Amino acid sequence: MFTINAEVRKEQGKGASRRLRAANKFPAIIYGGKEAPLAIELDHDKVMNMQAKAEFYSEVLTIVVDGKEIKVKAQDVQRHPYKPKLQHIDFVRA
Amino acid sequence: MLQPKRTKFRKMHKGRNRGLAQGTDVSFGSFGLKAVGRGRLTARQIEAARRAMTRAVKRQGKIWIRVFPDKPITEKPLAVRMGKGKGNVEYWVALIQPGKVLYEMDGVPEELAREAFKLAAAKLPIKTTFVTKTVM
Amino acid sequence: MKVRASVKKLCRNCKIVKRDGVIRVICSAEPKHKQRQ
Amino acid sequence: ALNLQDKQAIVAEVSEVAKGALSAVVADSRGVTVDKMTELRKAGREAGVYMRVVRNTLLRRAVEGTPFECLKDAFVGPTLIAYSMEHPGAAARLFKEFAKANAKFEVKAAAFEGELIPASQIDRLATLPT
RNA sequence: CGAUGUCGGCUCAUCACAUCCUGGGGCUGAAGUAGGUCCCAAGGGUAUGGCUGUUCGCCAUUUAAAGUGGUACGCGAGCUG
RNA sequence: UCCUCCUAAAGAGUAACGGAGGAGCACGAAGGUUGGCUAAUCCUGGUCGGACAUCAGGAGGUUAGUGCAAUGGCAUAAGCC
RNA sequence: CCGACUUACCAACCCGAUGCAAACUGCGAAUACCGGAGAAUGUUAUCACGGGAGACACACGGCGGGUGCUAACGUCCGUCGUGAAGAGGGAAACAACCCAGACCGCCAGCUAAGGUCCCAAAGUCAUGGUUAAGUGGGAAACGAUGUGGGAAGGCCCAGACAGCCAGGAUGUUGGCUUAGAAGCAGCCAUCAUUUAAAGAAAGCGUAAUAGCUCACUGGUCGAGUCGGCCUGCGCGGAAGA
Ligand SMILES: [Mg+2]
Ligand SMILES: [Mg+2]
Ligand SMILES: [Mg+2]
Ligand SMILES: [Mg+2]
Ligand SMILES: [Mg+2]
Ligand SMILES: [Mg+2]
Ligand SMILES: [Mg+2]
Ligand SMILES: [Mg+2]
Ligand SMILES: [Mg+2]
Ligand SMILES: [Mg+2]
Ligand SMILES: [Mg+2]
Ligand SMILES: [Mg+2]
Ligand SMILES: [Mg+2]
Ligand SMILES: [Mg+2]
Ligand SMILES: [Mg+2]
Ligand SMILES: [Mg+2]
Ligand SMILES: [Mg+2]
Ligand SMILES: [Mg+2]
Ligand SMILES: [Mg+2]
Ligand SMILES: [Mg+2]
Ligand SMILES: [Mg+2]
Ligand SMILES: [Mg+2]
Ligand SMILES: [Mg+2]
Ligand SMILES: [Mg+2]
Ligand SMILES: [Mg+2]
Ligand SMILES: [Mg+2]
Ligand SMILES: [Mg+2]
Ligand SMILES: [Mg+2]
Ligand SMILES: [Mg+2]
Ligand SMILES: [Mg+2]
Ligand SMILES: [Mg+2]
Ligand SMILES: [Mg+2]
Ligand SMILES: [Mg+2]
Ligand SMILES: [Mg+2]
Ligand SMILES: [Mg+2]
Ligand SMILES: [Mg+2]
Ligand SMILES: [Mg+2]
Ligand SMILES: [Mg+2]
Ligand SMILES: [Mg+2]
Ligand SMILES: [Mg+2]
Ligand SMILES: [Mg+2]
Ligand SMILES: [Mg+2]
Ligand SMILES: [Zn+2]
Repeated sequence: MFTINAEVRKEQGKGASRRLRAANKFPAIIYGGKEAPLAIELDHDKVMNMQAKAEFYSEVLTIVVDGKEIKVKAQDVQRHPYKPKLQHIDFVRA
Repeated sequence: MLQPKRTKFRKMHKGRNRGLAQGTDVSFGSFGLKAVGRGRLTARQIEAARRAMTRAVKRQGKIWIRVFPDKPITEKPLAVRMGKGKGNVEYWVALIQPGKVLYEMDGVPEELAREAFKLAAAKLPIKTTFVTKTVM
Repeated sequence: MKVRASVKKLCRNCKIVKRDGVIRVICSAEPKHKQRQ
Repeated sequence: ALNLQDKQAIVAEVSEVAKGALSAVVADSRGVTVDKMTELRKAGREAGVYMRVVRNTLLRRAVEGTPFECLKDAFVGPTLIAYSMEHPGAAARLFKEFAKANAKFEVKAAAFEGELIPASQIDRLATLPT
């Protein structure tokens, strides 16, 4: 099972996202079901070395936020135009 | 030499080349060549690159050209003054922005596709890179 | 000794070296492959 | 290839000691394929392919299969060495063929020190069940 | 533009190297002489005549070689028209 | 000389020997009012009749039409009797 | 007549996916513009009339564009700033670039741009790394075991990686073009022993093999090793009077 550790976005916006991307991180959103959407921060290298597997977009993901387990699945992703990097990932709670 | 068969108007303005691209991900074949720089591609550079990659792969497999020259670049004659109207259309140019994929290829080994696209990059003016298709 | 800008390896017996800040290419079995930047 | 294959060939060598017997040394520092068709054609003269010269005397390879079978052969480990197990005919003539073959144009043969049946040493022996 | 005088030619030169020769070297499909290509190197030298007002260019005959260009397409308070 | 779009940077306006087109008319009905109606195209079937005249249906929904060049509008129709 | 077919070709409508448009919008900002109310501030800074002019040759820089070569200290439009009509400090010199708007005098002090080794006034200031090219102190496509890093990956103390040694295997004059293609020329076919392995050879070498080799394959050997990636800074390319 692909396990990831995440943070919580205290500040949003273009500036916050660019700071996260320059600090070897990137924002992501988790939504679905009936609960409130959650804005998380993820490490860049630890997810770039994981998404290269085809199982990453088919299997389940176990995300750890505030010391609890959340079962999500990859739903959408935005990639850098001309670089092998990531900018945002949308997960569905499932 | 790619060229539209008809157009509403013969001469267009210059405009700009600001912003990123839309066709970033490979959607037709398996491997692709993606621009990193920003410039212009004529109807001759693309033809030369296509011929080079065709010779590299020995006409095997299938290739796709996702760009097309639709901007009628014009040039005035030599030794003429300024004004007196607009020049005559000479060649066609496709605007290229970073992230745009120029060529795609399928049914070819990756180790041969890399050199087939390197040959095309060596003739194209802008800098490019080799990419592969990915699952969403 | 062909002097150009792009220097690389042509055969398997070529060794790229740097002497006095200048890049040189020498092959142990083909004098034609001797290149200089 | 990794652990699975090294260990595989080794354990395969161990199974050949479970039903093996007399053995001998051989070290062709300058061998020829021509001699391949002498001792191994001799293998064909005995029965078949089963006989393994398995020249792989790395102290952590062939000697690695030693602690489970015939630990006295551990001292045979050093230098180039190829163990020669048997199966048909207990104490067969495969042993003497190394000594005779070495004198039969083969440069060298690990000084024909032999292996283990009486737990002994370099000894030319015609004293085999014939 | 209440004037910076203009093409060519004669005399007079000077600087540069992407060098014509001389100098040194690498490769050669360089057996040798004679060659082809490339690198360094400006110290020196780098033609006389017929045609044309001509630079350029054609031809004759030499030369180790008969260089490329800049100097207000060098130089008329130096000459020529 | 006058009219339509872009350049004209989401109020108006805004130039070039800029890029694309038009006008120097017409109508006593092509005006007003009242009353009524909605096509272009395609498919199927039918005599001359053919890809396309006329006639029946069906799909389609302004992709037609505006007296004229273009733009903005027109179903309560500004379109058609 | 009617046609039965496939076929080195092209392709309408529709459907699925990918793009482009100043004269294309089923979408649609930020700015800007009109009007109203409200607190604060601005020497009424607003408007109307009358007297008097001057001017209608602008340039540069930023942003938004057309024509040019997405050339010009080039030309044509919108906005702002400066010069014109603005002195002073800075960019070595410099009308338009940055800071900043000179009532006058003072041998008083505080700052901005910009700087603190000398010319020339101020840190040879402290901690932390980078550079070895005078990069700094002119430039590209492209090329390179230049180094300073980050994240991974392969192989690896049953021995990796180099070296250091043995062998790299029966035909096969190959199915062949046969001049000869012998393991290395175009078809091919690519078995099969022996194996510890080895393509019925990857190359030089050839008439072609041999040969010399390459994967290999054993033996030796005693800790890493190999290649991609993401980058900081640096080198070549780099020729003028
Ligand atoms: Mg911002
Ligand atoms: Mg624009
Ligand atoms: Mg030297
Ligand atoms: Mg004058
Ligand atoms: Mg005067
Ligand atoms: Mg005069
Ligand atoms: Mg030189
Ligand atoms: Mg000198
Ligand atoms: Mg001297
Ligand atoms: Mg005469
Ligand atoms: Mg002159
Ligand atoms: Mg004169
Ligand atoms: Mg004078
Ligand atoms: Mg005269
Ligand atoms: Mg407007
Ligand atoms: Mg406006
Ligand atoms: Mg009417
Ligand atoms: Mg009515
Ligand atoms: Mg009909
Ligand atoms: Mg109309
Ligand atoms: Mg009416
Ligand atoms: Mg538009
Ligand atoms: Mg207001
Ligand atoms: Mg005027
Ligand atoms: Mg004026
Ligand atoms: Mg003006
Ligand atoms: Mg101007
Ligand atoms: Mg501009
Ligand atoms: Mg300009
Ligand atoms: Mg200036
Ligand atoms: Mg002017
Ligand atoms: Mg004035
Ligand atoms: Mg000033
Ligand atoms: Mg002012
Ligand atoms: Mg000043
Ligand atoms: Mg300056
Ligand atoms: Mg000064
Ligand atoms: Mg002070
Ligand atoms: Mg300061
Ligand atoms: Mg001082
Ligand atoms: Mg110090
Ligand atoms: Mg450089
Ligand atoms: Zn070589």
